[PDB]
Amino acid sequence: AEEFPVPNGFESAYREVDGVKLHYVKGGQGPLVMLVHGFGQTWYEWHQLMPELAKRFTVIAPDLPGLGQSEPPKTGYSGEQVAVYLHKLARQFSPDRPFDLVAHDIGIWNTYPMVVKNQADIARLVYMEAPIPDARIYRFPAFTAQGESLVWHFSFFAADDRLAETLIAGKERFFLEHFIKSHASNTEVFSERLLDLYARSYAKPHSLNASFEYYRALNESVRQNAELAKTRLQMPTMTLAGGGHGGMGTFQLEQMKAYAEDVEGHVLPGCGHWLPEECAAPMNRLVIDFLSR
Amino acid sequence: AEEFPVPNGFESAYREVDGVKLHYVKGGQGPLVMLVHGFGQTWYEWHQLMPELAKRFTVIAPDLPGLGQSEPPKTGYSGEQVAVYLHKLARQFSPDRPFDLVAHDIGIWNTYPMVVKNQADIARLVYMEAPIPDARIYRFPAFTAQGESLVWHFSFFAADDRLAETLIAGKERFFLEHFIKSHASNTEVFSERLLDLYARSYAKPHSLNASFEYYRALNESVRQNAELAKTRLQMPTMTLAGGGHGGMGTFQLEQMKAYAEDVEGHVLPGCGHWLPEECAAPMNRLVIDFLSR
Repeated sequence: AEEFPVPNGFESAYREVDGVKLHYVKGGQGPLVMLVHGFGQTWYEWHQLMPELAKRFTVIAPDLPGLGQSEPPKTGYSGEQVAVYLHKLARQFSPDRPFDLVAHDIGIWNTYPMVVKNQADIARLVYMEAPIPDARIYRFPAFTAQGESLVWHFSFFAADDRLAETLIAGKERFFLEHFIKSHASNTEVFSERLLDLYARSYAKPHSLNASFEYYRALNESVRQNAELAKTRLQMPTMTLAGGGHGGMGTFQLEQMKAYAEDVEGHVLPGCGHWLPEECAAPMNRLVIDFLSR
Repeated sequence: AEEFPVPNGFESAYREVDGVKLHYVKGGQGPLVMLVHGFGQTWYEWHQLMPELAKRFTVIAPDLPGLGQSEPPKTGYSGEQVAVYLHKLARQFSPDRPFDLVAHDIGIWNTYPMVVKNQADIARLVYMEAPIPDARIYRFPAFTAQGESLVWHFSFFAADDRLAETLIAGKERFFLEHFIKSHASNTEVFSERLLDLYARSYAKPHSLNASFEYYRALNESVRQNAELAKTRLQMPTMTLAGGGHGGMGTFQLEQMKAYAEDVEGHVLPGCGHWLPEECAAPMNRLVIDFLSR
């Protein structure tokens, strides 16, 4: 059973890592690039980019622990804990050469620690559409002159009493459509068909709970990153952000400058949070070109 | 028929104001004091203060339009629109003399415009536990290093797609309990009985919707108040705020200083957002004394 259609010439498989069964989709030949998805989605967000990359690279796109078809983590949901699973997974496929990394949203939270702790293992890096967990996240507004703010859901998801699961259980499809479209500029790409696919996956009770545990570990991740960030990233880095409704805008690059010696940033106009889907052509081009250097 | 028990010597009644049937509880004799409740509650939050106040004043406690047993507004939920109903209701009972006003939470939003526009009508003013809608509300954080922030619900409630109603329907009691306790220092004062009563009231479909329409109009209220605030308040004013978990702290007085010429403030240590219930005795004393001098 596959929750999402595997692109032609790719394989859907599993790898046990530190006692946790991770799902991934793999294809292509050459140096390894790992694509890491974010909240509300799965490996599938990369399905348009993967075939193009596979012409030049071995491409792997894992489901985050607890999400998609991956088992929940056995340690915890903090960035440093989850990063161990992903680092080891990647190294199974690339034990003797560095690999490339592309991450979106909370995929960033869950990879940053393994990047900074294993810089030699990372050839090139692309981060898009999410803050690295640090003190900056405490400066985002709860509410804006336009209406709901970008990250009020941080509090909603982090709240005690399993507030989010209790309210959202049984209404996953409704909530995800609102969440996704409210963070989008090009909302039309989110057909009812596509939303059905994503909603069915995160409606798995352990997946719905896992989703929110990432936010419940967010403050811990911030504390972890305060130590780790004492060493800057040395490898070539690119940031992408949407310049349209729901996007991070200039924040993405500006924060990254504090973390990386070598960074170039792009803000994509008319695109919100969901770059791979809202703005596939320019995003795919930017990523392929950067990794192909 | 009554959603809440009426105190001895008070009457539950209704008055039509601009085609809208308002519910209120009234008792006592002497000059008028109007007490205006806020979100999650009804006239009943004042039930302990009312009998004491009724020794010196005529006391009226209306249900906000759409909430408790009051009909929804026929105009709209913005502060300036709602305030008309409350102003006219007060005038029905105090036509020939200024009246006092005490407001809590969104009761502030729904009274400020009529206060600033009809100052000759307001003898003394007491505001507690909520910002007057202005640009300051855009500074509150979406998330904190301790978990959920104070006002992330501004975005949750203001969201379209009837996000709040859809998620909370069928879980009204569960949500209200979490919301109250997340903004409380003293949770023990909220018995299952009391929570039952409040949950039953705001769970009425038109009341659940009404609750959130106040927030969907919040930005409009801010825009309205930016014009109204060009005229400073001249009547004697007192602010109260909780100094404990869930409270507004020093913000209440500091904001009010920008609005009122003659203001004194108190922060109550060990008290959260729900002053009339969490800290009934000291709040009652402070209000009664302020209004009695």
